[PDB]
Amino acid sequence: MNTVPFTSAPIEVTIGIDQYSFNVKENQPFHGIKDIPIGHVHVIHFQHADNSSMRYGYWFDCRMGNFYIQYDPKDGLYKMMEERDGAKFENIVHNFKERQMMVSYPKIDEDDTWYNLTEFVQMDKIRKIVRKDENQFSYVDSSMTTVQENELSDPAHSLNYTVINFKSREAIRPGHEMEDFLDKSYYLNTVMLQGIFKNSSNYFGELQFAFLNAMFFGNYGSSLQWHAMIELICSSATVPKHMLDKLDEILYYQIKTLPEQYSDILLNERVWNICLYSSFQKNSLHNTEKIMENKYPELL
Amino acid sequence: GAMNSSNYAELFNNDIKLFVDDTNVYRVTVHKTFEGNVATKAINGCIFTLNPKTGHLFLKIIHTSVWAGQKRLSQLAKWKTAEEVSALVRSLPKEEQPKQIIVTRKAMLDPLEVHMLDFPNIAIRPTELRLPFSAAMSIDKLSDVVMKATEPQMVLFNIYDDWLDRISSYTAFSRLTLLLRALKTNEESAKMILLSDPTITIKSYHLWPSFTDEQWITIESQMRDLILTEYGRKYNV
Ligand SMILES: O=S(=O)(NCc1ccco1)c1ccccc1F
Repeated sequence: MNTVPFTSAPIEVTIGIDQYSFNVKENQPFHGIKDIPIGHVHVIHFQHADNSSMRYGYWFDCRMGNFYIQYDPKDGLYKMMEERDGAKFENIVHNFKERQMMVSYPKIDEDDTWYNLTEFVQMDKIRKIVRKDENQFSYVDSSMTTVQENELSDPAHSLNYTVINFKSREAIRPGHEMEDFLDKSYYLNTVMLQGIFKNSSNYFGELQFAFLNAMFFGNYGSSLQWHAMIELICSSATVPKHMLDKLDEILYYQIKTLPEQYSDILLNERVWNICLYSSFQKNSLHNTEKIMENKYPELL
Repeated sequence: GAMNSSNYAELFNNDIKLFVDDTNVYRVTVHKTFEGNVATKAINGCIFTLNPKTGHLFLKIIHTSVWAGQKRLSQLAKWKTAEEVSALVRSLPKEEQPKQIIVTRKAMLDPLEVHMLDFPNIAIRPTELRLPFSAAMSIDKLSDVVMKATEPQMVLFNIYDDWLDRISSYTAFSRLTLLLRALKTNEESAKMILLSDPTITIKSYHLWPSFTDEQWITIESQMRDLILTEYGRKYNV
């Protein structure tokens, strides 16, 4: 079990750690988050009481170092930082716990939600999407745009998801125009799985990370990217059996976890109705289909 | 974006462009089988690809053999149309390739777009106009060459005959659409109107009669009357 300390909480903020969120008052004695489960990535994120625009946050894995939070009054945001002095960091954490200034990562033992949302998400892959290589942790916010979004402006601040475009030379073999446009299995299995992602786990990790940034920051290009990768599987007639079974599980917990009031912007009607009802895989997502119908029958 | 009544005059600037119409690519008679089921029998079809500025028409004849052993023919016809258009473009010299291709039916955008991925600077456009190019087969000279074909075959025509010697492309295209709309709405009456006078012949290298300027006015008047009559019949107005 690991800890992320906070130097102070100088401004009123809502703090989220994974799918949990606490309200913190201006200069309330908040000194951090404890009992964070080892073995998964995590995300700590912020929404200031005063500017409900720009949700921002940090992805991190506590196995990769000791991390803490500290408000910066010049840039006006809670910053993540790494403490390289191991003894200095344990000492801080121990004193804060003793004073009981820390909330506890509030996991229920029965609960596999977080695992199920982050199964394939790996901190090294995240750091290739969010390229900031002096830090072991990764900042994202509402407003960051994707590489693909920029093609249609600041590169250092972009989210470098793998570009997917159904109407490109990349996706469309010359001479198989009709075939590959209607049956993307070539594009999926040879181009993306074998060529770029290397395996389905990395593909699945990108998909899960896209979804989580759309959900936690309202990052629209992350939402576009999540839908794109679902659409690419769903529109392929030939998909490994193991991947289809895993996708149903992935999407199931993604749909389960979405806040009810956000289904309008975060879920793309066209993609889902096609995936669940028109696509080659219409019959391969039994749990995803059952939860979508009982929870969002309106979209469909 | 989409072509409509406002930007109509762009058909006739000096940016090369092509209308593609796919309505008569995949053609079938429907009949009964010995067992009382319905079956289709295909006939030769065509792609109607027209330069509205020069009258140059590229009539790609689609021979029935192309459908042999294929399923989902109506969908494939669209892809076949885009393959044949795209090959027309490759076949032309650079300074002749179109800058724009406007499809008459929106279901052709994705097929053409995919086939044209090699020509990213050629714009594929839909149109809001309800152009009457499907009546291109009422045209005996074209009907005849389509039906007679024994293999795939491109045939080149000027759909405006020699009209541009005397009138602008704007006016020629308006005459062309008025003739085709009339053919579409009432073929019988329309072809009655053009040959009513056996003394007005069709040159061997022409699909319209050699009307004088004055007889074109009378002709166009008669075609407008016909269309308007048919319309009242249709709606009871
Ligand atoms: O191929 S046609 O244009 N089709 C019918 C039509 C209607 C009015 C004139 O022609 C044609 C018909 C009859 C005599 C010569 C022709 F060129």
